[PDB]
Amino acid sequence: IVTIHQEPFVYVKPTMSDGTCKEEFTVNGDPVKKVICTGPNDTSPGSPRHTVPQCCYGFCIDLLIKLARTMQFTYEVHLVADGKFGTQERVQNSNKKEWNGMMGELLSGQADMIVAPLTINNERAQYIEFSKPFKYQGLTILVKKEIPRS
Amino acid sequence: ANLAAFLVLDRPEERITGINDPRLRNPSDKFIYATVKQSSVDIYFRRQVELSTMYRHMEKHNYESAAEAIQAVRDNKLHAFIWDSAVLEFEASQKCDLVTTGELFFRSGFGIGMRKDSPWKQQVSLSILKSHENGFMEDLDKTWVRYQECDSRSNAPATLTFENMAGVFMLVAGGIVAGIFLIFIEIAYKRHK
Amino acid sequence: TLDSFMQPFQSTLWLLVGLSVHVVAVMLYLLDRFSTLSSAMWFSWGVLLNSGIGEGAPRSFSARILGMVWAGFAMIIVASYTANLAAFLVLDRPEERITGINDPRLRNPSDKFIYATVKQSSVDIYFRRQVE
Amino acid sequence: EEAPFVIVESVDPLSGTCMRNTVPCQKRIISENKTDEEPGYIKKCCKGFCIDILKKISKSVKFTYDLYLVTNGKHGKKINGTWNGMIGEVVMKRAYMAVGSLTINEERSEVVDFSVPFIETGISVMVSRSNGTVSPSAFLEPFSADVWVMMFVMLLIVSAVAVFVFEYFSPGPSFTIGKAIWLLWGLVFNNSVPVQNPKGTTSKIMVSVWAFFAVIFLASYTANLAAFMIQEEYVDQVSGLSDKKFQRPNDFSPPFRFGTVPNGSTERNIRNNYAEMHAYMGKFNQRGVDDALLSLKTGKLDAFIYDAAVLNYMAGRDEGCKLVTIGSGKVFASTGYGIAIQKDSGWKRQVDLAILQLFGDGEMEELEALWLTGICHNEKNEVMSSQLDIDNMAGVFYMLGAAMALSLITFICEHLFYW
Amino acid sequence: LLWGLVFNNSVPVQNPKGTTSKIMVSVWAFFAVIFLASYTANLAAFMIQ
Ligand SMILES: N[C@@H](CCC(=O)O)C(=O)O
Repeated sequence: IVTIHQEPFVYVKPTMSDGTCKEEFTVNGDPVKKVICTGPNDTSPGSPRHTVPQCCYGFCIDLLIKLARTMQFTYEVHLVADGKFGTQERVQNSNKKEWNGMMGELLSGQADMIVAPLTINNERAQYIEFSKPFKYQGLTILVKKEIPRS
Repeated sequence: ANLAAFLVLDRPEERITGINDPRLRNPSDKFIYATVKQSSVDIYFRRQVELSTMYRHMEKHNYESAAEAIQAVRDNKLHAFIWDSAVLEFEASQKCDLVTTGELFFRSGFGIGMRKDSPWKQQVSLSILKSHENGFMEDLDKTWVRYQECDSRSNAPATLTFENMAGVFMLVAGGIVAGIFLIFIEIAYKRHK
Repeated sequence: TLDSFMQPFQSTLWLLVGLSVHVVAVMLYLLDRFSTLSSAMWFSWGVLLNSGIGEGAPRSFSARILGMVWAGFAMIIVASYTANLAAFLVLDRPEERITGINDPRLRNPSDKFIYATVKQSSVDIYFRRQVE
Repeated sequence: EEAPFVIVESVDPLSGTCMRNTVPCQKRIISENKTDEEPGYIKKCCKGFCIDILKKISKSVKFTYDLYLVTNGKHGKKINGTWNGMIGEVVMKRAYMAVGSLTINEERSEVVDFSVPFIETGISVMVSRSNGTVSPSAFLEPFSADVWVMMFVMLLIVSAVAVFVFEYFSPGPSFTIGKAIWLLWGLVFNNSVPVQNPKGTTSKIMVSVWAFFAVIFLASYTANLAAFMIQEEYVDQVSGLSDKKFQRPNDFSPPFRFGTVPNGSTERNIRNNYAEMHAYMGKFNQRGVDDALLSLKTGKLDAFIYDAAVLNYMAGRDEGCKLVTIGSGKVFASTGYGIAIQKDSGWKRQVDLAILQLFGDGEMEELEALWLTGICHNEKNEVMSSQLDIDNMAGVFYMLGAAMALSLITFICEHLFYW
Repeated sequence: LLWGLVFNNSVPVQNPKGTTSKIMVSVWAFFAVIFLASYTANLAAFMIQ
């Protein structure tokens, strides 16, 4: 399975010196469940081309654990190298057209499932199957508060 | 009459509201906005031919990740960032210096991707349909999406703080240092008369 | 705008503020005497009417404490009264009439809002060509 | 035939046809006498948001369609094992597609393939808007307790030190501190509490600055008092279908009554999870959306559970503004509508692709603006024409009450100290 | 006396004696407070246009 970094969904914190994630309790009083990833280095695969085990947890990870418990399968989650959601590069320069990023990794046979905030539209649903929505949403704009000091 | 007039009813009407707002229709160099490259918003943003020129502006600058974009808009660099509703809402909740403004458009939820043919693709759908009306999704949303750090912008009547109170307090306290001088000069004049 | 000057305040509020002055006057007089009466009544009336009548203030300690807050109560009353009457004397009017041709009132026409034109004319012809 | 997703109009009075942007629907009546037969052959015309969606679909997937109305059930529930209604009509091979307000749940999706949703839907309670009270002690609102105690200590300090040294240094009784506190209180309070003025140039110089501060203080104070004496905070009746008021209605002072329309998706969803809640709701079951709306308006009910989209539409396009949905747009078990297609079909992929292309085209926003906008959906207008009732002023009367109590205790205190 | 009361106040004045005079002065002070609250309702708007 391949996942991508996202502010509210998936967190990526460095593991402890021992090799296990630092168990931290939540506010409700339940132990937070975390999974260990195998993600790329700090910046990119460009200069520091090397993978490192990290810690992953969040909403998508909890849903993944729930599914793995309810239908009894196993998984080995790992991040995406390109760090892009996915786009079909069809430049006529190389006479070939192919997907990049998460969809490029999925279609190439690297992974079997994508548990991440992947949207639904025509071009992406043309090639792969999309399950029922797990959260509804939309598109909006974000600005900085003026804080009127008149 | 004048001091109350500048102490009430002084604020911008509203931020950008519509997607077809003339500012985005004719994009200038003063008003800057961008999104994340290689993503669905740009694909749907380049399919609207009626705003093709705007896409040119969108083609000017595209960030690598959403975190870099938020860090840029954080430090007074970018003016408006178009993204998903849930992520921007959670960012405005946690990071309390930014505000989401506008009406939603191009509404499409998040679905689990999978291969062209697979039995897992057949029963994960039924599994999510069963787990969504059983209180699991609402509980997960209340646990991981519902923090509510700041308060709200409920109404227009805003209370006062210790902003001008310090000024009027200094103005009051200033009087005694001149009063003692005037008293000394009064004793001096009484001595001479 | 109503044709009156007692509008910004309810009638029961007027009755309560009319009883309160007498109650505080009687209390002040009794406390200052048993620890000047008509003088205390004029004082309690003048501190509220803001008029310059009223010869002297009470000498009792608790009477002074009571008058000190009674004066502030009367001022808060006067300030609130002045604040509300200006509020209904400014900024009170409909925003605007119907503006657009596609305004939802004309989109869904009810029996309360009536409008028509002249029969056998060009406006009706162009008004029957808009299928929407 | 339901909310304006789809609506049916009768035959033209004289034209005997149906107007532009309209498709003819067939209706079969079997409620006549059963003597020989009557297959109720009636032709009406259908129109709406959902028929525009069907038109946009069929104008690109390239087929032709007949329409027909179901006369078995509203939407369909599993009674004894035989699905009857729209789902029954689809599963009985008498038709192929089902368009309208069909919801996507587990059972119907298990028996019939569903397309991608084109609108949001969920469970939401709608209640009549209740009156809200005004926050007491609001007279101290356009200030801070910090600046209150700051004014207190400032007055005390400046009065005492300044006026005392000014009266003692520079050349009616002598200037007591009682006169000092009495004079400075009146000036700040706007005035008229009779007071005796001191003598000496420095004292008058200080009194001038204090009067300037007093006129400053009371012009800022009275800038927006009318706004602070009007605003009221509303309260929600119940948080949702999770509190004791809905789950456990047995231990309740005069019982809160709520119900819904039976034979639907929400009814099954409530019956599966909440047993006692459904058992209590069985008594107050309604028989239609209009009858339930009028019964909730008249006062015979105080909570209505139905689909979120249609309730929002009815709250928006309502005569005046009387009722509102709870939570201000909350949705429980957020699902969506769709289009039912026969099991093991091939048109499903083309239908989904056409719907996704319509989404990517932006026509959905225009259709929603044309058929889904409401009048009362806009925020409440500016609140004016107040009455200044007894609440906000009794909030101040409490100060006179406390002051009279303090005077009463100080009187007996001084009387005992005299002995 | 009557000028000061209408003008908002403080021009020092000497108060009369007699119940009827004070009764009339009370109504005049009520009229004065009425007059000056209507007067100062929108002065900022009239001093700007
Ligand atoms: N939309 C519902 C019917 C209305 C309701 O139950 O609220 C259904 O298809 O079952």
